[PDB]
Amino acid sequence: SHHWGYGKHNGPEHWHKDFPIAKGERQSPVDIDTHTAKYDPSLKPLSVSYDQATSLRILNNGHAFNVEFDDSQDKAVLKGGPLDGTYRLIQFHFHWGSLDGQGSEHTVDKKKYAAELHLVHWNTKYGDFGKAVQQPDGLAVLGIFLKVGSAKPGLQKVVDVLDSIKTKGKSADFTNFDPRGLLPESLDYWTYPGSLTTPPLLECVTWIVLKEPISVSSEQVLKFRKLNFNGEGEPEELMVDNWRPAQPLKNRQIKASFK
Ligand SMILES: CC(=O)/C(=C/c1cccs1)C(=O)Nc1ccc(S(N)(=O)=O)cc1
Ligand SMILES: [Cl-]
Ligand SMILES: [Zn+2]
Repeated sequence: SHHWGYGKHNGPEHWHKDFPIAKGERQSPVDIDTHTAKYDPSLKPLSVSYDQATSLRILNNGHAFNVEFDDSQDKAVLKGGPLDGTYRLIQFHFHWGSLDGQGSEHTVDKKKYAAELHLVHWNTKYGDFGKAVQQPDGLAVLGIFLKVGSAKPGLQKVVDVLDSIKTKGKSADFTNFDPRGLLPESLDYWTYPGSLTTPPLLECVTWIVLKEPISVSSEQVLKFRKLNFNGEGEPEELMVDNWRPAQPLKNRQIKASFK
């Protein structure tokens, strides 16, 4: 079994030894250079259809926390933009920092945000998530930057349950959560082909990164930083800086949905 994490001893600089694809041709995240991303008129409109989303549970997995959805039917889907066909929402999670000047995985002209939200979707033509991650177009991850300012009211139900999943392996019931409350006003985005940003680092993701960040309060992100990487009863290791740094772009072009 693997023992990867975000520390000096097991952090992103080490991952390549158990996961050689870490040094691959389409790794994530990347720096988005706004002055070399080109507007693409071929991109179709982005369609976020979360009206029927059914959240079930929230889990501390020792790396982040996942809010899990019922993906047994097309209840919450992402379509359009660069995507062919229908991608089903399975979970969302965040990456965040020890301080407000770091935490995001993607950067914008080398700017790091306080955190980044990932809404993870799988291509329904592959029938299940485990099959989809074996395909170069298997997943679509919608990435949203968080900056510290005004509170995000639609985030507070997540903040308030974190006390109940402090340590690795803890879960709580988390029904009737509406992920539409986490979106910014604008769906303007950048898109590029990439990877999972954690082991197993599979090159199966179409990244869609929204240009407009959402604002959350200092108090909201301080509550993320009280989570633990460790299990119950173990020495406390605060769950902070669970982000992978920007990886080489190599032979890829980032496309913008907007002028
Ligand atoms: C157990 C579990 O949670 C997962 C299992 C998998 C099993 C096989 C491939 S993944 C999973 O979904 N991993 C994941 C999802 C999104 C991102 S990211 N930061 O690129 O959005 C990173 C990791
Ligand atoms: Cl900004
Ligand atoms: Zn992620």
